[PDB]
Amino acid sequence: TLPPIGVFWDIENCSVPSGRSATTVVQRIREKFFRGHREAEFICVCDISKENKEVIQELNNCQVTVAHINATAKNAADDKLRQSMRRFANTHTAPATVVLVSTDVNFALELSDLRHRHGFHIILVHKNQASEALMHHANQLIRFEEFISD
Repeated sequence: TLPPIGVFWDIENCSVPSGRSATTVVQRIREKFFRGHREAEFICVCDISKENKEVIQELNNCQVTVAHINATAKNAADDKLRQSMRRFANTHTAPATVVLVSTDVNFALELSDLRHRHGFHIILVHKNQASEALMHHANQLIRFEEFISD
């Protein structure tokens, strides 16, 4: 009965600032986007050694996936996010919604393919200074600052 929603969070590009709660970030993502959907993916891709340990602890407690990538590796974070989004597109059929929390222009193709080749609704959560090529593919654009302030 419910369409799937997937969240793909590029933590190194949209990081939780010192002092702020990741639990409240997740809670606000769900409150703002998950109405009338079922969660089918929630993945947060980062090098966990570079992130605040309490942030990682809170994500673990939120029961979402913290996919660790050694940052010495290349485009390996971008690859993990692309892989997870392609897997979502191969698993689900429209109607479906994807929330990408990133600023990185290297996801433009993905956003386009998921929107047009799969018919998915695209939500881009981005910090200021986001790639306009990336922004053009989203159905709705939201500033990441809404999730990390009061």
